Amino acid sequence: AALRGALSDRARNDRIHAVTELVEGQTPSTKSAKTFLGTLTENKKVLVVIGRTDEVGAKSVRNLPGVHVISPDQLNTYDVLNADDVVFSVEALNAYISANSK
Amino acid sequence: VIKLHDLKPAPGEKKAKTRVGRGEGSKGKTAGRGTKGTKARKNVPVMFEGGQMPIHMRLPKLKGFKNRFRTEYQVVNVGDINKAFPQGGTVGVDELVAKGLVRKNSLVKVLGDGKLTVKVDVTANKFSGSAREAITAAGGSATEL
Amino acid sequence: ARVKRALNAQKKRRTVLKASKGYRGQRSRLYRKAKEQQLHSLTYAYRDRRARKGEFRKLWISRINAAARANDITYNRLIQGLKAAGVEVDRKNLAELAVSDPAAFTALVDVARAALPEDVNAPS
Amino acid sequence: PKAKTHSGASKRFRRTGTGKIVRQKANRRHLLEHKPTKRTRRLDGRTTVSAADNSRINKLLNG
RNA sequence: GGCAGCCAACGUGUUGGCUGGGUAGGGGAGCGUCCUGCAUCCGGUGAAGCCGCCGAGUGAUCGAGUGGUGGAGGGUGUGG
RNA sequence: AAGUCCAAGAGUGCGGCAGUGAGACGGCGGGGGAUAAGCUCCGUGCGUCGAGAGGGAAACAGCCCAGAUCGCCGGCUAAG
RNA sequence: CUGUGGGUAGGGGUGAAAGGCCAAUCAAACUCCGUGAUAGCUGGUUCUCCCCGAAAUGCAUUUAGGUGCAGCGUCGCAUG
RNA sequence: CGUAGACGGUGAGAGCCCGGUACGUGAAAACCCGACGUCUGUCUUGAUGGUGUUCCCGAGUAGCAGCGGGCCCGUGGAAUCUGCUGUGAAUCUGCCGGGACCACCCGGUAAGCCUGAAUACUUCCCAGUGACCGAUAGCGGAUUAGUACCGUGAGGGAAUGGUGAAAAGUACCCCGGGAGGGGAGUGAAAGAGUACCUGAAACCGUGCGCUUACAAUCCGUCAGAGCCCUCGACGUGUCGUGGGGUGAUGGCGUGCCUUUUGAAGAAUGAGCCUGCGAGUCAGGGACAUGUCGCGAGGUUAACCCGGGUGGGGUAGCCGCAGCGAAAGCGAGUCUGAAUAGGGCGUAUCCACACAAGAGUGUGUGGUGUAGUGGUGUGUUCUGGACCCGAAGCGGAGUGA
Ligand SMILES: [Mg+2]
Ligand SMILES: [Mg+2]
Ligand SMILES: [Mg+2]
Ligand SMILES: [Mg+2]
Ligand SMILES: [Mg+2]
Ligand SMILES: [Mg+2]
Ligand SMILES: [Mg+2]
Ligand SMILES: [Mg+2]
Ligand SMILES: [Mg+2]
Ligand SMILES: [Mg+2]
Ligand SMILES: [Mg+2]
Ligand SMILES: [Mg+2]
Ligand SMILES: [Mg+2]
Ligand SMILES: [Mg+2]
Ligand SMILES: [Mg+2]
Ligand SMILES: [Mg+2]
Ligand SMILES: [Mg+2]
Ligand SMILES: [Mg+2]
Ligand SMILES: [Mg+2]
Ligand SMILES: [Mg+2]
Ligand SMILES: [Mg+2]
Ligand SMILES: [Mg+2]
Ligand SMILES: [Mg+2]
Ligand SMILES: [Mg+2]
Ligand SMILES: [Mg+2]
Ligand SMILES: [Mg+2]
Ligand SMILES: [Mg+2]
Ligand SMILES: [Mg+2]
Ligand SMILES: [Mg+2]
Ligand SMILES: [Mg+2]
Ligand SMILES: [Mg+2]
Ligand SMILES: [Mg+2]
Ligand SMILES: [Mg+2]
Ligand SMILES: [Mg+2]
Ligand SMILES: [Mg+2]
Ligand SMILES: [Mg+2]
Ligand SMILES: [Mg+2]
Ligand SMILES: [Mg+2]
Ligand SMILES: [Mg+2]
Ligand SMILES: [Mg+2]
Ligand SMILES: [Mg+2]
Ligand SMILES: [Mg+2]
Ligand SMILES: [Mg+2]
Ligand SMILES: [Mg+2]
Ligand SMILES: [Mg+2]
Ligand SMILES: [Mg+2]
Ligand SMILES: [Mg+2]
Ligand SMILES: [Mg+2]
Ligand SMILES: [Mg+2]
Ligand SMILES: [Mg+2]
Ligand SMILES: [Mg+2]
Ligand SMILES: [Mg+2]
Ligand SMILES: [Mg+2]
Ligand SMILES: [Mg+2]
Ligand SMILES: [Mg+2]
Ligand SMILES: [Mg+2]
Ligand SMILES: [Mg+2]
Ligand SMILES: [Mg+2]
Ligand SMILES: [Mg+2]
Repeated sequence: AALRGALSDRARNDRIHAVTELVEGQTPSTKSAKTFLGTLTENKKVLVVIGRTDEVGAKSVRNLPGVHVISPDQLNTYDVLNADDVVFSVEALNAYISANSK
Repeated sequence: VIKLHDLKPAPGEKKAKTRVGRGEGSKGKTAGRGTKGTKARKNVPVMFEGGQMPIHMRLPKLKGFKNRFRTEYQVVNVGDINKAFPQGGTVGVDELVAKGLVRKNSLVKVLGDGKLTVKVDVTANKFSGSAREAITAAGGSATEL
Repeated sequence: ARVKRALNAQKKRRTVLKASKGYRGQRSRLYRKAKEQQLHSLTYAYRDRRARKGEFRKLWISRINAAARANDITYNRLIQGLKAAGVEVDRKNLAELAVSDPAAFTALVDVARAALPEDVNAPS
Repeated sequence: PKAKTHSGASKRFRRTGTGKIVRQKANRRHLLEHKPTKRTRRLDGRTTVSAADNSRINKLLNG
């Protein structure tokens, strides 16, 4: 219930975003991810929720200062409330919705 | 947007601890223990009564024995069966467990306390007499396994 | 979390020792000895603020009595006569008249003496 | 560690359906010849523990 | 003339009545210290500490008020 | 039956947390003692001290007056 | 009488016997460990303010300077 | 720039200056883990019935007895297991277990042996972490530390960290035998000089202001003359809504703590300062009381899967029916011969009948019953359990 409360607070303030990929292809690039995240949110702290397999997305955002990366099965109240914005991979968002709402 | 610094405990949730022996403005010096005696430095056992034959020794032991082989039953009243099965139907032990009327692995006896208005086919380990009457009189069956 | 005591501890010491400036010997120099004297000093001060009101009244009464007797009336009959005349000047100012304006005090004595009963030692 | 229940107290006191603590009475074990039946009857059965003793007995039963 | 506790009376916190010595002891509400989550701010144009000045609060105490000394960290808010 | 009744901060019942279980003197009613003790042991909806500052008693826990919320260089009284 | 070398070890030694002496310690040595031995006993127990506020009695006690229960305090709930 | 914003260093807060970091890459030799061979074993006739007073199936053994040990079990009605001492069987109709024992059923096949994994631990080596310590702390040990030193011996057992960015550590001159200092230099600073960062207090000096040699002082307090200093307005000093220092003289005034009926007490403790030194922690523990989640349900334990604080896990536990010694019965039940009277129980209330004024009860209807799991606080339980302190009691050693 605490996690749902935190995610609902972001959703009501339109702080939840969904994306197909952080970067295109199989080569990590921090420059691409930084530009793309800049288009999504200008806030400092961002929680990025990615599936286990998306190594290239995780590596691409890892080095950015305010960005925190988590898998959707590890989603927790502290990291949601610490972030200004939550960015979901579509696969990770669907995985979270499925494991809960089913 | 709610942030970590917005998280507060509920009003009255947290109470400050008492810190004794921290000055005469609070519980200082003797820390609430008064002065001298056994209690100034240790606690007195609850069983102890000063030497007088304690209550737990001057009273007789309760009579009787406990039967190691006792079969105890989980019980359901028919009045609960009414609320749990308004439509009636077949009610076995599995149905009673699913409905929260009994614990899951237990022996079930059915008892007569409530009024039965619904036709029910009840399967349980045992029935009281009044349970027999109420089940049958509403047009249902009482089978004991 | 080991906490060192000096930072918190020194504050009360500085307060007490500042308050004990001008004391003699150990009472000005040592916190423990100055603390002891501070207990007495503030007790004395509280007690003497109460007593001060009586002490000043005592002074005023003595000065009024001297001026009254220089005008051939005792203090007790002066106070009686001023009450009978309805003069509500208190003793602080009566003493200030006795010192700073003997003429005004003399006029008050005449008023008081006129309002006195004819036979002060008579019933009623 | 788990709190241990007092063995002797748990053999001498019982709880009723509503949580009242009950006990048996002393003076009914022997020397019965001189005791009138009215006395032995008064001493028979169980009785609610006195309010003064309730708190200590609760502590002994609970641990 | 100021403060406080209990209660009343109404109001979107003020008015009134009564009360406020206190050891053992019970209850309530706070000050100062350190380490931390989060958020903010100050600092070689001089942080802390220390010595003063001038002031402040009902108390523990305070000074993001200021001089001197000093040389690298510190404050504030809300939680742990 | 009334009084008190913006409260005595009263009784009664249950529960959390106690402390205390060495008392002192003074008045009145008594035992022990020699109708001695600043003696000792009881009674007293008796007092004070204990845990009570202030005034009186030269000084003087237990007597007389009076129960200190803080301030005043106002006034009236208590015992004396 | 004395040098050198040697022997007897803790409830044990040695003693022309004093409970003497056994490394300045002996009615049971010393050291480490059990061990932070246990003391109904003595001492100590650290910032603040606000409200209330005792007891030194009864009963029992291998008990009488200890403790249990009651009495008397406080906080909460209930009953007014 | 970033697959690198780990952490350090560098003359003060460095992703881009340095060691690094992400990420890649590398082993002659030795060692370790495999795979594959050689090599070594082993097997190669198996299925299928019948048959029987036939033979075998772990002997000083089982059993039994005495005295013990250990099991929830302290000798108990005492089984099972086990030591010592006696006595001493059966080979399957056998024998041993199913809490004395017997019968009947059931389970098993003693007196031969071996056996991986799940579990326990870390002298030592490698890589890391901390709402851990930061020099009276943390190891006894940041400094020659089990050292100095103490003891015949076993054994006991300390104290001592910081110049500066860089030693640039003060050439040379002056006083002095040196020590030390004064000039002059170095340095951002010597208010950093190997006695060195900051540099508190006790304690010890020098200078200035007021005061004090006719006085009886818990050392202060409240009044207060005189003098000194300072801030305002005015003028030569004088007054104010003043502020400081000192203080002649007057009133009042019996330290603090502990412990006591009562202590300034000629009762106890404290020479002084600085630093240190006492209700803490663990457990689905116990009772109570806040708070939060869910709610007739609440919740998981171990464990499993995530570099996490997340997900999963139903075994349990606590509520849900009581009464009774128990068999048992059940909104009732126990006692009893009672359809007697009581005990305990049927959440709590409301209305209506029917009996009672012997305390009100008995029936119908309605209304519905609150628990449990986190976590704060108080008390409590088992542990050192708020802290300090014996004389003494054991075990093992050291000493003539
Ligand atoms: Mg805690
Ligand atoms: Mg106290
Ligand atoms: Mg103290
Ligand atoms: Mg004490
Ligand atoms: Mg005592
Ligand atoms: Mg006590
Ligand atoms: Mg115990
Ligand atoms: Mg007065
Ligand atoms: Mg009998
Ligand atoms: Mg009989
Ligand atoms: Mg008011
Ligand atoms: Mg008070
Ligand atoms: Mg008062
Ligand atoms: Mg108190
Ligand atoms: Mg501070
Ligand atoms: Mg500079
Ligand atoms: Mg700091
Ligand atoms: Mg806090
Ligand atoms: Mg006693
Ligand atoms: Mg007594
Ligand atoms: Mg008495
Ligand atoms: Mg006497
Ligand atoms: Mg009194
Ligand atoms: Mg008095
Ligand atoms: Mg008068
Ligand atoms: Mg009079
Ligand atoms: Mg020899
Ligand atoms: Mg002798
Ligand atoms: Mg000797
Ligand atoms: Mg001995
Ligand atoms: Mg032990
Ligand atoms: Mg001890
Ligand atoms: Mg009071
Ligand atoms: Mg006895
Ligand atoms: Mg008691
Ligand atoms: Mg860094
Ligand atoms: Mg065999
Ligand atoms: Mg045994
Ligand atoms: Mg057998
Ligand atoms: Mg083996
Ligand atoms: Mg230091
Ligand atoms: Mg050390
Ligand atoms: Mg020795
Ligand atoms: Mg030596
Ligand atoms: Mg400097
Ligand atoms: Mg030095
Ligand atoms: Mg220095
Ligand atoms: Mg003179
Ligand atoms: Mg005199
Ligand atoms: Mg005097
Ligand atoms: Mg005495
Ligand atoms: Mg006392
Ligand atoms: Mg003394
Ligand atoms: Mg003395
Ligand atoms: Mg003594
Ligand atoms: Mg002394
Ligand atoms: Mg002995
Ligand atoms: Mg010994
Ligand atoms: Mg030897």
